[PDB]
Amino acid sequence: MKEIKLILTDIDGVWTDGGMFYDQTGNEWKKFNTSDSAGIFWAHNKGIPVGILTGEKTEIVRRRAEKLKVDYLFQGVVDKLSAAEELCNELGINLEQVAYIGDDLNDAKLLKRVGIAGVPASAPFYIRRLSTIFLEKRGGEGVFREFVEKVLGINLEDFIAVI
Amino acid sequence: MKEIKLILTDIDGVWTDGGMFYDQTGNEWKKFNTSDSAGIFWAHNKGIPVGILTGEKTEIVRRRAEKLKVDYLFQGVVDKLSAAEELCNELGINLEQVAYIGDDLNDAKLLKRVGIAGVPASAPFYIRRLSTIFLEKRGGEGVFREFVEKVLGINLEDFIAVI
Amino acid sequence: MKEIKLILTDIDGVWTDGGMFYDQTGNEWKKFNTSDSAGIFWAHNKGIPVGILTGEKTEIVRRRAEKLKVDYLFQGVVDKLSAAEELCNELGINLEQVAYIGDDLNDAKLLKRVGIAGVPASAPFYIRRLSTIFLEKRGGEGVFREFVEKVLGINLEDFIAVI
Amino acid sequence: KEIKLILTDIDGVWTDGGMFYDQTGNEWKKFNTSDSAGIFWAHNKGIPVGILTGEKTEIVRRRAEKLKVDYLFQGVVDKLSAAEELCNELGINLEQVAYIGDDLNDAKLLKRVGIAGVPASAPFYIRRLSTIFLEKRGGEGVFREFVEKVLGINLEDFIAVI
Ligand SMILES: O=C(O)[C@]1(O)C[C@H](O)[C@@H](O)[C@H]([C@H](O)[C@H](O)CO)O1
Ligand SMILES: O=C(O)[C@]1(O)C[C@H](O)[C@@H](O)[C@H]([C@H](O)[C@H](O)CO)O1
Ligand SMILES: [Mg+2]
Ligand SMILES: [Mg+2]
Ligand SMILES: [Mg+2]
Ligand SMILES: [Mg+2]
Repeated sequence: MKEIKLILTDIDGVWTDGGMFYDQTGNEWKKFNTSDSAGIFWAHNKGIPVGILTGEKTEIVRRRAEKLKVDYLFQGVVDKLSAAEELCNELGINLEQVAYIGDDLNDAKLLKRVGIAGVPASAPFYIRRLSTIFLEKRGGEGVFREFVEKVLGINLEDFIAVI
Repeated sequence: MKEIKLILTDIDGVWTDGGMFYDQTGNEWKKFNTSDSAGIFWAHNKGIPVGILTGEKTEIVRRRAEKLKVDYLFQGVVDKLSAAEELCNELGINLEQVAYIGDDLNDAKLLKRVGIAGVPASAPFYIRRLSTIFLEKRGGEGVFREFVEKVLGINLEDFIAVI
Repeated sequence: MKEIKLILTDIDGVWTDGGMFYDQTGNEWKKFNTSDSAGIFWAHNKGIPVGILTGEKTEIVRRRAEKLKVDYLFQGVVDKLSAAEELCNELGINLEQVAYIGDDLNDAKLLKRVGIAGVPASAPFYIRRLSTIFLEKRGGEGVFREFVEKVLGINLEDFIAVI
Repeated sequence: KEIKLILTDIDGVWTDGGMFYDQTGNEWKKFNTSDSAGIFWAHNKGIPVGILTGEKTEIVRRRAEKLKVDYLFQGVVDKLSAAEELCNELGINLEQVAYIGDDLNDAKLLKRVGIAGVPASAPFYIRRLSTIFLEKRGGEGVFREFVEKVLGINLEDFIAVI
């Protein structure tokens, strides 16, 4: 598995199943999966930062990012590739050393430029085929955790060590 | 695929899995799927208006339609066939030039009259046999996206063009 | 199918997948499936009343029974067999003309005494084996509708006649 | 195997790991009524049930109360420690505890109890620690599955309680 210095992740359709709950009062919900917090745990255990790119902008994601101690949160992003290219510049790494997981049209250009691209099994076929690794899980099922554990080559030895 | 000039759609059981969330206070929820927003994207990409016809009337659907910039919204509809005729009559459009997706008893008369009828895989057998194209997805799983993409013949080159 | 004069149904695990959403403030949610309203439609189309029996007692179910025009709503029920018995006395019918659907321990006694017992596929095996008809669907998937349509022999003819 | 105490994780056991956030700082969990049958059988056989969770919410406190769970420990940092405390207090060994958990912070405890349960949904390196097979995933009534297996609940038990 190639060398990774940064893990970037989309939210809707990755950390969730794409679900957007609306009530009558203008409030909104997302459903996260606690399993994906272990994706953060593994990244941080390995000294690798995690950044969230999303084109939505919600208090929902702000609070979830905070809860998970995510290193970067970029909301209302319209150009995901530009966002990553710039974060890479500030870190002095290149796209070949980023792992990005996304599921939709707005992710495609970034998925095509990164060192390892991941797309959940639930995503449209034309995005899915941009994946450079196989992911079994659908969004909301812990696919971000699956992506991280693959990208970082997390194995049983690592598991024994942390416990 | 025949020429389509208007895409119409039901909400519950199509944009959702039929889920209706009630609380203790009289509030109400629906769970939408961000994937279906690509249905609108593609429609608008090909210059095709989208309309929602629903028998329910909620602030939920009003706000959702607004967020997705849906072109026509009709709520509290008792006669979906009449509502589609009236909209179509305004636009100069024939029911044969309409693609409509619905999932239950109240959608049947319209489904039998449109140029392309779609029904999610989750729908009662009586309704699903009215579908004139095959849809794999269930309500809430992005079946509206699926419907639009097939109706408009969205292919890999369309995908390559928009990114 | 035998002659049925009353359809009775549990809520949790039948009309829902057994899910109970709790927030931080003491509020509560259930998720109903709009599909199950067709169960009430078909029952009423055949001149058969529907009654809810549940051990829970919530505003949630109160609203749902109202929205669906359910004929009878009994909540906080500690003994479902008795509750069904007095309602049967009150209506001048007996248990053999009742169709009941339930999914758990508190339903067991009533299920053994009704003319047609239904249990969702999702239920424990010891309850499931009391079903007197096969139900394919799980609670929350529209299994109440499946039950009513099977109990009343709803066929394509019936569908064609009501659209 | 002879059991004196059933302990259980929450998220990913009593739920599918789902955490709902709204825009206002509120939070939800989805429980399954099926799992209350877990408490029912436990109490029926005179076995107490305790909840160990690393989270801390009103959500769980209210669910535990509603289900009349015997023990509740939230914001737990070290689940092994929490369980030993309870075992010492009860005058029992971990060998007489059946525990079900689903993730890293359950591993230590899972490897020490007499019967360890892990939902089908759990990551594989946790799942392999299970000492009995559980078919069900978190949130599908897997706590009930566990109790029923651990206590050997059979049809005769069902006939008796009905
Ligand atoms: O389940 C509901 O809340 C209900 O209002 C009940 C009503 O009996 C039924 O006709 C409608 C219809 O299924 C929806 O309006 C379609 O959107 O649904
Ligand atoms: O999960 C619940 O909150 C609970 O109240 C717990 C209770 O111990 C159980 O017996 C009931 C019963 O399963 C429901 O009432 C079914 O409607 O459910
Ligand atoms: Mg996305
Ligand atoms: Mg519908
Ligand atoms: Mg029930
Ligand atoms: Mg857990």
